[PDB]
Amino acid sequence: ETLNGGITDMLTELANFEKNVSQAIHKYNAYRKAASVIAKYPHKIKSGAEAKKLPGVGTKIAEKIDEFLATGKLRKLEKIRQDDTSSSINFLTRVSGIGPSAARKFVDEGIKTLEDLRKNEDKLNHHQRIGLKYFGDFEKRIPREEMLQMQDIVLNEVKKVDSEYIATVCGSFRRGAESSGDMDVLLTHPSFTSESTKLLHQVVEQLQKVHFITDTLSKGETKFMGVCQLPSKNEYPHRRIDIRLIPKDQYYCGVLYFTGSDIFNKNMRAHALEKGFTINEYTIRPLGVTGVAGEPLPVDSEKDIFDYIQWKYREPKDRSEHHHHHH
DNA sequence: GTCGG
DNA sequence: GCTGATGCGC
DNA sequence: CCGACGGCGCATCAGC
Ligand SMILES: Nc1nc(=O)n([C@@H]2CS[C@H](COP(=O)(O)OP(=O)(O)OP(=O)(O)O)O2)cc1F
Ligand SMILES: [Mn+2]
Ligand SMILES: [Mn+2]
Ligand SMILES: [Mn+2]
Ligand SMILES: [Mn+2]
Ligand SMILES: [Mn+2]
Ligand SMILES: [Mn+2]
Ligand code: NA
Ligand code: NA
Ligand code: NA
Ligand code: NA
Repeated sequence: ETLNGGITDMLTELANFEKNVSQAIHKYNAYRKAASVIAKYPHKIKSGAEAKKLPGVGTKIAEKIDEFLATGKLRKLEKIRQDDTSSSINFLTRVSGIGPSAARKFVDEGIKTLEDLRKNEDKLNHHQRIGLKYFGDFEKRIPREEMLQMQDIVLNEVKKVDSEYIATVCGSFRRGAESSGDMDVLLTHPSFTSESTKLLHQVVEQLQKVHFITDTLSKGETKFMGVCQLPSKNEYPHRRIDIRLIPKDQYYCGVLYFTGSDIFNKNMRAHALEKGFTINEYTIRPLGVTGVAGEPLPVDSEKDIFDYIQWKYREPKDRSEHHHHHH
């Protein structure tokens, strides 16, 4: 199935360990980068040397690849898997609301299992209460077929609140994925621009009023994080939904951001820094001589952003990650 | 952990 | 109130 | 203790 899959899984496992157990956020990103680059490499890897040529594979990862190529495993990962404290910390971070820091506190207080975690609800904040409540459903992927029915509801209900709203389903759906992990809804309204001043609320209560949104993780004036569910013919899993209100006049920088992937975005924002610019979901600005962002540059399309940084435009579908296959 | 300066 | 970290997530 | 690594919304606490 997956060309070099053994290696990329290995590197993914290490990344997760550095993040969740070591709290080494930059080592985590080194391994992710490594995993991404190898996955998109179109040849089989014969050695750590070969791999090392790829940007973001260095000495220590080559070594590991050698070890893995030679033995079909990695001793560093055997020791880690066996370490039950590492394994429970890792596990707890898969609940939404719990990161490396809380997962560690919980495990050092004898909370190690799903069963233990439910026993100690009173220890959890609201966000964690809800991620635990839907832990199972949130592990499932969303078929594009079901994404369409959700778009239909979201779009219809936005129009019914105020037809001047425009709602756009971004994330992995806009990239054409046949399944998505969540639903990312990007929202504009002409009253909200970068120079103006309860636009997101209305939409959320409307979506709750017709019982599509079922819970709330967090909510502010511009970003809503919650749970949703299709009505049953006769039940559908609950699902994560992200609703983002961005300023009407910065739609392109915002839709670029909200389309992802995550890895595409940090690579893009990294390539810009070396060219001399800084990008966020609102603007692309030139970095001053002192690394200080200057005034925003004009953007009339997604391609204008790529253009400023001397990148070839890439349609949404080519902003996903890929892997390659062996026979 | 990698890169680069 | 304000600012500024830290934790968490996308 | 070579240093930067993407960038920021929401929740919370700390120090003023
Ligand atoms: N680290 C991240 N940086 C980003 O810019 N993003 C952006 C913000 S919103 C857009 C989509 O994020 P999601 O986490 O919903 O990821 P996705 O839709 O690509 O993937 P999925 O199908 O939701 O698993 O990507 C996400 C990150 F995780
Ligand atoms: Mn495949
Ligand atoms: Mn294989
Ligand atoms: Mn490739
Ligand atoms: Mn205890
Ligand atoms: Mn998504
Ligand atoms: Mn999302
Ligand atoms: Na390299
Ligand atoms: Na988590
Ligand atoms: Na308790
Ligand atoms: Na459920």
